[PDB]
Amino acid sequence: VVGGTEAQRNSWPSQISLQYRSGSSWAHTCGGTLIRQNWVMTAAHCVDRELTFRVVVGEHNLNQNNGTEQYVGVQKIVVHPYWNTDDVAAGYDIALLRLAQSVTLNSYVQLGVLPRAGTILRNNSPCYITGWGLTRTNGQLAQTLQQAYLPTVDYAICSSSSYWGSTVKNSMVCAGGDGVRSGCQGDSGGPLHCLVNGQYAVHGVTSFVSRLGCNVTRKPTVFTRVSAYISWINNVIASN
Ligand SMILES: [Ca+2]
Repeated sequence: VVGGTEAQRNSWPSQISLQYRSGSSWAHTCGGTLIRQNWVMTAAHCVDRELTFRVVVGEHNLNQNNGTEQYVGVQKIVVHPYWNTDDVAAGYDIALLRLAQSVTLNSYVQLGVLPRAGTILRNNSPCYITGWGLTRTNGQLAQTLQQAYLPTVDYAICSSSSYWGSTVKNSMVCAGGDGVRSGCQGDSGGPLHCLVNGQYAVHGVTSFVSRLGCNVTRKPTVFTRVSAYISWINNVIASN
């Protein structure tokens, strides 16, 4: 997250760290949202590689013991059937991870609230992106969970020539684009928490940013619109 602030330890309990094994250690590569005690929602591009992944819930500082972490392996990876690794702009950047075991819920580990199917946020709706992603374009991962205030940019505006044009689809949510704050590598798969009727709900799954950089003016961070996949999500959980 570029231009963010350190999130309070108990602010976003549904946020998880998706890590892959590298040698005798683990490396954070993406974020995700715990949606069931044994299911995590993340971006499909986060699990394209043939890597061994693990999920960490109750995480805050990637480099120090917080005394709240739970580590669990990934049992099954269900990527959306229409996902195409070489066409992120086409959409369908979403995947569900069935965990090897069900995590314990507490102050630091909670299921993320998902919006009702079809829900679209009004322009400039209040949202926060969270994650351990790079703190600067081509920079390095944050040690502590970061959050950045990223108001939404409606589709009409986001799909205009000055912004993302045809690159953005109706199945996506745009947020930010102020040139200072944004998601960045390592935030992918993580949540976009938006305030609706007094309650924060995970409306987006971090998908992509401009190849020009992370925090680029009029190039808001783009997320898979969660409300467009409610049926898909339920279908997967019900049959897996
Ligand atoms: Ca830790």
